[PDB]
Amino acid sequence: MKRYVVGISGASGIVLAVTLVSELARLGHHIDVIISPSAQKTLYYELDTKSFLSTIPQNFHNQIVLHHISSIESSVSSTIDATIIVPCSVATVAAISCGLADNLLRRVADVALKEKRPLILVPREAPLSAIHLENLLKLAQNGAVILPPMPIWYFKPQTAEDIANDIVGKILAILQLDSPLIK
Amino acid sequence: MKRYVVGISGASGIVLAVTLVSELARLGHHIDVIISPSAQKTLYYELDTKSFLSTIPQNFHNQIVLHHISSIESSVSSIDATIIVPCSVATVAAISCGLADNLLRRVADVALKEKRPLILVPREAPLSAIHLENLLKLAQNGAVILPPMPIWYFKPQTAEDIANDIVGKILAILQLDSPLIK
Amino acid sequence: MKRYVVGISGASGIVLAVTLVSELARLGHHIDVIISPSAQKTLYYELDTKSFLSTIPQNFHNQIVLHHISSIESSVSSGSNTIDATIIVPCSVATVAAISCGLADNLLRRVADVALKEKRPLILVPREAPLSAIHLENLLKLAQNGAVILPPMPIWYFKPQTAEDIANDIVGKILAILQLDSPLIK
Amino acid sequence: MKRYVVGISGASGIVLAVTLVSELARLGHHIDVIISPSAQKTLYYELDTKSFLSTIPQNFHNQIVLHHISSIESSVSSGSNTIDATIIVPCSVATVAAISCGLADNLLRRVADVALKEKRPLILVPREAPLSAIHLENLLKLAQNGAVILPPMPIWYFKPQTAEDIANDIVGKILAILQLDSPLIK
Amino acid sequence: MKRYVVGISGSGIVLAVTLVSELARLGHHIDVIISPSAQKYDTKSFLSTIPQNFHNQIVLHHISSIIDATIIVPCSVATVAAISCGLADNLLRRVADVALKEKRPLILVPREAPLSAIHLENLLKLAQNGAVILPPMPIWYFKPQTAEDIANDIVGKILAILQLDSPLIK
Amino acid sequence: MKRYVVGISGASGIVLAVTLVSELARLGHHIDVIISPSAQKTLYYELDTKSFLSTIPQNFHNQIVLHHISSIESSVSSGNTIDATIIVPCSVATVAAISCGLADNLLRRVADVALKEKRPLILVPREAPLSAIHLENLLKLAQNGAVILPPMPIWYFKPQTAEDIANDIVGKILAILQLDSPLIKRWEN
Amino acid sequence: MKRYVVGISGASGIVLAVTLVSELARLGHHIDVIISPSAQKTLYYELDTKSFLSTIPQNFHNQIVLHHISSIESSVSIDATIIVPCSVATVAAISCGLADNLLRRVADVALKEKRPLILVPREAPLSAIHLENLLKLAQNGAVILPPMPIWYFKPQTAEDIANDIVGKILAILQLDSPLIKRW
Amino acid sequence: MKRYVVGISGASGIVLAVTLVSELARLGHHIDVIISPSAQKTLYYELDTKSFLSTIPQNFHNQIVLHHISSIESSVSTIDATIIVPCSVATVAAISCGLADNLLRRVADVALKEKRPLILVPREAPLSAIHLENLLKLAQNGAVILPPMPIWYFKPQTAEDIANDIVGKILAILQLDSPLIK
Amino acid sequence: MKRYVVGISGASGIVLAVTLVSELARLGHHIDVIISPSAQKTLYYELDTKSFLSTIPQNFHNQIVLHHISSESSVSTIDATIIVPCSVATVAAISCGLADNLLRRVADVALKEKRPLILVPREAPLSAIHLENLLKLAQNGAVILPPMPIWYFKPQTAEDIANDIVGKILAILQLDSPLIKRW
Ligand SMILES: Cc1cc2nc3c(=O)[nH]c(=O)nc-3n(C[C@H](O)[C@H](O)[C@H](O)COP(=O)(O)O)c2cc1C
Ligand SMILES: Cc1cc2nc3c(=O)[nH]c(=O)nc-3n(C[C@H](O)[C@H](O)[C@H](O)COP(=O)(O)O)c2cc1C
Ligand SMILES: Cc1cc2nc3c(=O)[nH]c(=O)nc-3n(C[C@H](O)[C@H](O)[C@H](O)COP(=O)(O)O)c2cc1C
Ligand SMILES: Cc1cc2nc3c(=O)[nH]c(=O)nc-3n(C[C@H](O)[C@H](O)[C@H](O)COP(=O)(O)O)c2cc1C
Ligand SMILES: Cc1cc2nc3c(=O)[nH]c(=O)nc-3n(C[C@H](O)[C@H](O)[C@H](O)COP(=O)(O)O)c2cc1C
Ligand SMILES: Cc1cc2nc3c(=O)[nH]c(=O)nc-3n(C[C@H](O)[C@H](O)[C@H](O)COP(=O)(O)O)c2cc1C
Ligand SMILES: Cc1cc2nc3c(=O)[nH]c(=O)nc-3n(C[C@H](O)[C@H](O)[C@H](O)COP(=O)(O)O)c2cc1C
Ligand SMILES: Cc1cc2nc3c(=O)[nH]c(=O)nc-3n(C[C@H](O)[C@H](O)[C@H](O)COP(=O)(O)O)c2cc1C
Ligand SMILES: Cc1cc2nc3c(=O)[nH]c(=O)nc-3n(C[C@H](O)[C@H](O)[C@H](O)COP(=O)(O)O)c2cc1C
Repeated sequence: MKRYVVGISGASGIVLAVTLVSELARLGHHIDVIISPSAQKTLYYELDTKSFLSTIPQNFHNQIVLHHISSIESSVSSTIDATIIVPCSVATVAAISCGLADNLLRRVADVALKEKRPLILVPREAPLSAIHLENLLKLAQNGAVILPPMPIWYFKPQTAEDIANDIVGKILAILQLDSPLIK
Repeated sequence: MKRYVVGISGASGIVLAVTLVSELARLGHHIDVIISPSAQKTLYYELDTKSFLSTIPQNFHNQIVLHHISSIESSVSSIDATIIVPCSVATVAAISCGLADNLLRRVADVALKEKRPLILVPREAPLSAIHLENLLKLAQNGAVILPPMPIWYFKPQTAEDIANDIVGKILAILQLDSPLIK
Repeated sequence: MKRYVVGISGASGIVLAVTLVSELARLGHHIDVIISPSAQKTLYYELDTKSFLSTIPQNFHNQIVLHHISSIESSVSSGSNTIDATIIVPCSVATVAAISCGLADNLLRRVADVALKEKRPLILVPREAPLSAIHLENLLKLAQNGAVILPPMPIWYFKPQTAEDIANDIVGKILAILQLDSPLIK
Repeated sequence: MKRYVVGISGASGIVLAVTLVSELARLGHHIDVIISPSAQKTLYYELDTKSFLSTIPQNFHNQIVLHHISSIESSVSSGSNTIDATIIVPCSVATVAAISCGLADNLLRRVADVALKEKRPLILVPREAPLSAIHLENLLKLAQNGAVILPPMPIWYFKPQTAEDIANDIVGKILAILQLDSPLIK
Repeated sequence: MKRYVVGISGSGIVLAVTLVSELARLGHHIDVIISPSAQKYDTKSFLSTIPQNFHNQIVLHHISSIIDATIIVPCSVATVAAISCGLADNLLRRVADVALKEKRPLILVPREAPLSAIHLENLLKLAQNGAVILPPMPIWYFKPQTAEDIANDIVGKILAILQLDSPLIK
Repeated sequence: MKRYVVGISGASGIVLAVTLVSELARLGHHIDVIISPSAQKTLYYELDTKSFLSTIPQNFHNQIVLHHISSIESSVSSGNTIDATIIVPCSVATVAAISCGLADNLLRRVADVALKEKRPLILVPREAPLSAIHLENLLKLAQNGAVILPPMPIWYFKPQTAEDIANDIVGKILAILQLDSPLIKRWEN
Repeated sequence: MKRYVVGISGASGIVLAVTLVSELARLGHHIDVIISPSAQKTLYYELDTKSFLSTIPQNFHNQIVLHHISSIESSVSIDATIIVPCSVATVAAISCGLADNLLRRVADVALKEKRPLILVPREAPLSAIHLENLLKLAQNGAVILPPMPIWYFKPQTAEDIANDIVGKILAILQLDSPLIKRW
Repeated sequence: MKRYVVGISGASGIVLAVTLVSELARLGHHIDVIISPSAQKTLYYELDTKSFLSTIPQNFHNQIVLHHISSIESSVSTIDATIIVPCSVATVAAISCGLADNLLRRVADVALKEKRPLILVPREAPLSAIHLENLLKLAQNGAVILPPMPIWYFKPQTAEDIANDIVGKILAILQLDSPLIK
Repeated sequence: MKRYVVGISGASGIVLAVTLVSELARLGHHIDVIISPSAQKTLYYELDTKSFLSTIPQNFHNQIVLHHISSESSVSTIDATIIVPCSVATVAAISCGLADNLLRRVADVALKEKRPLILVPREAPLSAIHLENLLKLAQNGAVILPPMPIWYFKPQTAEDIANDIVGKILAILQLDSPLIKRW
């Protein structure tokens, strides 16, 4: 029974976080989830709800703890098998690359780097400027896994859901879990 | 009319290049297409065809010119925009180094040399420090770094919807009106 | 049974590849071997043969798969497929250069680039002398990206007698890094 | 007798390599020549032959050995065989890039990398215009590693009249770098 | 009628003469700035090299006197050095600096060989700040016959970057 | 007669220093030799003697001067005209010291002197694997003009014995010194 | 049983090395200990003894091997290497690769073999020169663990502060120990 | 009365250290002196003595305290300035690296750490790129880099005139008034 | 007969240039001498004369050619170039590539052709800006040779110190001269 921290930042593609958290729980693990106010908006615009938990089957709720973005005092903010920021806005990328650990989402990423525990970042921004590429580079040189949501067309997806599933499968493979989402 | 150069490199997502060349042809423009041998393989694994032109409406073919990857002597290697789509990280690395030793890499080098639009659509994951360093260098030298990332706020339903919206973003950066843009 | 990728680049010392692949098979493992055209020439000039398989005892051949240098579509070329460690032995400065730049445009360079981006073990056995500033910068950059830089340095405190002893003990160090127990290790 | 290696890469100005090799042979020296496939095409479009030897007096052919571009096993591929200087002329930016990376995966690139590692003279005659930041960075790195960067720029204070005058003066400056006495120097 | 600045830095003044007069033949205005180093003859005045009917279109400036594009041709390494440092302390240098400061075209035609690491670093820095680095490379696949052919094709390369049309462009 | 400095640093392969010094003296040259305390240990472990001079034919001793590692006042610690300086073998620690300019014993000083006078310095560094820290020091030294010559065996010369491999490595050193020695071999076809 | 190397360099806080070794031995492990000459001075000024082993319960002495600092040829020269306390001079040497005594050598071997290396550097203020060396060592895999007091554990005594600092070392070694405390 | 630290490193020019310490004591100041083993050798070769105090008038000895090089414990390890003179490139290298593993290197490190004056009088010729980088690094961290350059515009006649005016330059940097400054 | 360029920049120590030129001429060599306007005044202050040639023996004048700092000249192949003394302004100009007078050009030509360039900079203290310029020139092949007295030769007179410094220059020139003494 592994323990994961999933930080959800306000970039497009919150379905990726929904799918990842569902599958992590369906495989029996524990997830601490931190939703930023911008991801809260993205949740409404992209998935038509204001409750992240309503997107997750109810029997898995005892495996998910929501933490408020301001709780830098929380016990995730100080053991954890991996931390995943998905989706990850370039503003959150910039903060983590600076060390600017002044909310809980940014703190859990800094803690993963400080303890050399896995930190997977799923940035979504296009086009990518030189400023953002330099922050991404700096994070990769400090051991962050940089995993943009790149569709895998040789699995010949038919639906949008297929494309999301295969992207989450790649996150799970980086996490070294066996999931049927991995092709 | 406008003239475009589309280099197709051996990353996943050839459907993106099909869609782009198809729409550019449909708008009345000319496209010089350069297909790498790796892209020729990906064309088979992803679109179950060994002929690139068999995926474009036959009426458009008089607007498309296929160039062999080794024709470094070619006329395009001396104009409106150059698009490498999809773009492997090996081809990213070659362009970032200036290693213009085939026709695809040379048309990219020429765009950077002349300050003409170069759009790269790199696809790889994860992206290591080596590839990010190459990406950064190209962005600093004026290349538009446009990874094919799905636009979920358009609420796509099909895989084809996702490819169409990605290509719409390329068309928008080329500042062309197109139904593929939202 | 573990799975290993062995890239054979055209530097001097192909005997190192031969004895490494042979020992990996003898311990029961599976080896995917990628031979560059230059290493194919070095095999001839150094081992007087044109067939790499001809240097491996025959019962081991079922555990070895040869892959063409151009087969970038190979299943070993995907990160999805789990490899225990990738060894480029011997490794030319040309291939060091390509890997350090990200120039993953043949299968040998690609399997090395795949191990880097997946943070799986990549052992390079570079052989060149002298080492120029340009080579040392490429090696430095690969070490900073997690590759193990293992030049084939003779181990003289094992008091070798024959040229084969020097080679065996170099391969013993590769096997030590791989976390394997082997009679080649001292 | 001194021994030179001349690498001919696919940039414009193949006449410079003809003139240099002819003069080096006239002066009695030995020249190993490596013509890339792109330079073969430039030879036809600029000098209307497909045979580099045809542009040199036949009485000098005994001082010249042509090597295929893929022949990285050639004697001039090793640092053990002493070369007095290596000249890449003309030099495309693709080849500058390869040499600046250490990408020694053909004989022309290998020849240049061997000069840098042995610290023997390497003269590059790069031709491209304009020069982008990417290309200038490669040139810079090569100059910092000891390469002589000699772009083929006309020497107008000699008041050339003909195109051949300009080519001859430029080759004169290479020979001056080689510290060779020659009537093409002024 | 466009307005071009041609700065003549201290070998290869034939390139500047060829550019200025072709710009003039195309109906444009040229502000020429000649360094003392470039004034150092086989002719006394630079205006004597341009056809006289073009003279109303050309204005000479003293280099010690405190716009579509700026071309420095030929361009010495000291002038490259000064511009790359921001050392805008004569008229030639500060008109180059103005073009870099306003993101206007600056075409540099350096004629030094060999190029040492110090000069390459200055060129690189200028390229990274948007200057066009255009060394005078003969084009050869045009099969030039005279020295005059080679000069004209080099100037045609300048005009092409200026996005002008001219029979010098081949 | 040329004049050489051989520094013997405490890494594996002291047979390389024995072979080089012997061949330099056979050619008729003079060698100032400096042996670190670590190399003295390695001499014992690898060659089973505590006397470096016992490994060299006695008729050559008149061409060889041993210097104590702490004699920074020695004649060879001053930029006296030396034709080449070789540290063989060369530990990564000594590489580190030289690359920092930490010229606080005679072996490191002799290397610093070669660098400041732009006279040849050959380093025969031996260590495996090489970390990023060591690669960076090696890089720095190469950019400052040191020849970085790790003792890579030369298998295209089809060696049969350990001695063959050592001899060919020393032959590569002699080829960089631009000396004409039978230990040097050259590539063929 | 695991095997540890504890290098003791001449910085203030030698109590930290006493505590770490005692507890590692109490858990059943083997410790090779290297004391620099300056740490022997520090041991005298701070703990009033010239015998490191006089500070360790005698039943643990069979698990401890003391090495001389000049024994560069030692068999040590496996599970983790801790330099505690670590002087800035030792930080400087290790960051340079100046592996010219046994203490500097075992740290360099840890970095070369990519085994754990924990440095407990003690110096204040930290100049730019020392920060640069610390940065380099962190970028090459070393764990940089300055002996920062953990005040939210509300210590009463100086011993409390030393125990919690060692407990953090133990946590990084992924050992379980009654010195460790959870926030 | 002010307090100075004078480290004597093993480069040529130990007369400068003798002249400096003796003049600081003549002004009534206190000097802690640290002599490296190498400087002990150069004392012998350059000044025909094996006792540093023998070069100083005996009446000033009560203001001078000698410290062993290995004595990294010491109250010197409140100080008005620290002067390493002469300073070998090896000592420059150690200080630039933070290799504070003897008392001379340590007092220099302490001055840098506390932002107190550190004057280095390095003596070596030529200065290689390695030495210049270390010098640069030290200047960037606030050390004063004072190579012992003869002041010819004072028209010296003797070797002692040259050494005196060099020390006068140190004294000036120390903000002291002395007849050694012209 | 070798051919030297000696550039005389405006800094203290022109006696070094005087005794270098006369020793080069005494050995039978040819010297092109370039004297800056600032060096001419230092010549009168330090040597009590307006005429550089009045400090050189008249038998040597036929081996010396004086060039004006403002001149197109032919020194724009040489066995070596020495800038002695070398002011910080001259060092800065050469390190920037600012080759806009004959003295700067001759130094630039030496670097471009990879021929010996010896700089004798005389500034104390050396600021970070000046050390950076010096560093850049040493990396580009220039020999940085400050006039450092050689006290282990136990000089007695000011001229002794000056002659031994020029001896070091002559050693770097690989000239066998009786001004050179050896350790
Ligand atoms: C629907 C929606 C989608 C967004 N998508 C992205 C995106 O894909 N990439 C990005 O950089 N910002 C995106 N943004 C803007 C980010 O929310 C913005 O940078 C924000 O301040 C980041 O906040 P956070 O990272 O703390 O959650 C999006 C905003 C909205 C409302
Ligand atoms: C089916 C298939 C999919 C591939 N997808 C990618 C990819 O997404 N990204 C990548 O960098 N390489 C990918 N490759 C490998 C590249 O094609 C390979 O590195 C090649 O040498 C690049 O050459 P090119 O860029 O000239 O086409 C793929 C290969 C195959 C066969
Ligand atoms: C017999 C032989 C030995 C060689 N040894 C080396 C070597 O030790 N190091 C090296 O960098 N190149 C060596 N080469 C040259 C390389 O083969 C050449 O750089 C080649 O292009 C590298 O290709 P690869 O890395 O793709 O195999 C050798 C070539 C031959 C024929
Ligand atoms: C006629 C002709 C002239 C060329 N001139 C140049 C040139 O001047 N500079 C350049 O970078 N490439 C030039 N190229 C293209 C290069 O050949 C191309 O970059 C090639 O891949 C370089 O390969 P190579 O240097 O190994 O021959 C030219 C090509 C042709 C057909
Ligand atoms: C005949 C002659 C030709 C010259 N050619 C060049 C040249 O080709 N490249 C260069 O950098 N300097 C050349 N110079 C010297 C430059 O003019 C020198 O760098 C000058 O000081 C720069 O001043 P300016 O750029 O302000 O004109 C030449 C000088 C003369 C007399
Ligand atoms: C038998 C033996 C072999 C050694 N081999 C090496 C070696 O190959 N590489 C290395 O870096 N250190 C090696 N060492 C350790 C070094 O000698 C150690 O770092 C030493 O302090 C270097 O000192 P020196 O260079 O001043 O002689 C070896 C030690 C011994 C006892
Ligand atoms: C007479 C004599 C003069 C020396 N002069 C210098 C010198 O001028 N510069 C230098 O860097 N080293 C010089 N050295 C050698 C240094 O003492 C040597 O590098 C030493 O290891 C540095 O130790 P230290 O600076 O800690 O005293 C000299 C040695 C002697 C015997
Ligand atoms: C009682 C005492 C306490 C010390 N504390 C420190 C310290 O906290 N930090 C430090 O960098 N040096 C400290 N030192 C000085 C170091 O021991 C000195 O820098 C030495 O050169 C480092 O030696 P090492 O190789 O054992 O690390 C202390 C010395 C003494 C005597
Ligand atoms: C009497 C006198 C002595 C000078 N001494 C020096 C000196 O020792 N070092 C220095 O950098 N500048 C010195 N200068 C000032 C420089 O000459 C000044 O920077 C000058 O403008 C540089 O020009 P030049 O070196 O090309 O002649 C001195 C000036 C004068 C009047």
